[PDB]
Amino acid sequence: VAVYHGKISRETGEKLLLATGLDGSYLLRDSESVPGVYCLCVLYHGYIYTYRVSQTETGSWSAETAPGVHKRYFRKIKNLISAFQKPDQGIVIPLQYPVEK
Amino acid sequence: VAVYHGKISRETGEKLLLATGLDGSYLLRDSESVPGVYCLCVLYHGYIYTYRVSSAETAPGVHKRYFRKIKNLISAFQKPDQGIVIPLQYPVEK
Amino acid sequence: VAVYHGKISRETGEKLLLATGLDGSYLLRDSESVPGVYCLCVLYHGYIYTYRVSQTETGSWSAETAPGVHKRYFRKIKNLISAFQKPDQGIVIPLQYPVEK
Amino acid sequence: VAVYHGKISRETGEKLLLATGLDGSYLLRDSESVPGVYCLCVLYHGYIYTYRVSQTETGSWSAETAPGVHKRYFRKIKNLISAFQKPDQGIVIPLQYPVEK
Repeated sequence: VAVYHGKISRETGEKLLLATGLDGSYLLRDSESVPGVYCLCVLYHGYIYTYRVSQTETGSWSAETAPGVHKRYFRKIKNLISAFQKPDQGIVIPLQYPVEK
Repeated sequence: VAVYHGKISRETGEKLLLATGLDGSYLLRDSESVPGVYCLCVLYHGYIYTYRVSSAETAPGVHKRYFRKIKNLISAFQKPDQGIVIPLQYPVEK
Repeated sequence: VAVYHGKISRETGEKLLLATGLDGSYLLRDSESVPGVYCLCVLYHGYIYTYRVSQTETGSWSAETAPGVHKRYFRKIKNLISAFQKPDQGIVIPLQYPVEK
Repeated sequence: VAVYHGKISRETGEKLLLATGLDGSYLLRDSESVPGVYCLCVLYHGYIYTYRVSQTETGSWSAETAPGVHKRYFRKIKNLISAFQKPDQGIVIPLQYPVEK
């Protein structure tokens, strides 16, 4: 996943996204608060929105958005990312500009 | 809930916890990412750990507990082995 | 100051000191009675002894101790704390075991 | 120097930088070739760039950069690292994202 950057902190990922200044800039990183979980981080109007991404026991991927709403599950994280490029998936703005480096 | 601080930002919350300088200091604040969700924020070894409360989202493999009252959730997380990095120890109330 | 723990109440700071069970354990906390003043709190024989610590208009620091004790002023609070690790300074026992976290 | 990681190998250092996937990610490690010399290691477009950093006869620090570059010397290694956060210092990309842990 070119947008996944392991071994970077929340602060680094936010500085990078903020530098882009583009709505829908995004990256994936490791959660610092919960080992084993990931954070899908999205810039919108100068603020970073962070959504927890995790795998089920059998390996399916989902993002936590509104509480208590049925999630969509994906075999592959790239398919999760693709789905969240569309509107009304539950994040503040669609994923549009991947931070790959 | 005495440790709940509404309206304040993540940065304000983190500064408050860092001002305590104690492992296990904690507060509750509003999520900036998901409206209507809260964040249970805990200081440990100089780092803030944030757990969404919305029940608390903790380490996978932990039996999720549910509480009628947030004050009873807070009390439960004052004990070990609840899925957060260190038990809740010192409330930041004001 | 590593022994300074802001934004915690008297009750919380005293419970923490008592948990250590060590004579000469100490911390510095915010006064809840007078904004801007601090409380140097020392455990001795199961009780907490509290001494007000404040900074003057000139930046100097001093502690209110036993009466009849010559009041000492310090440029820096860290130097006040070090001074009170020595014997015969007007507190119940010298500062010995800093509560730092 | 928070980006300094002693007692780690070239291999460990490079694996860690590559994992970040961010241009300008950097760390300082021990040279395995020359005891007491260091290596400033920087990720850029998928490649690790390694610049030797050493202290002189009389205690100043410098990095070996591109030929032709006017070599700067530093009393403090943190000031060396700050200078190399700017462009046109002789390395392939400025230092941007410190690997601190």
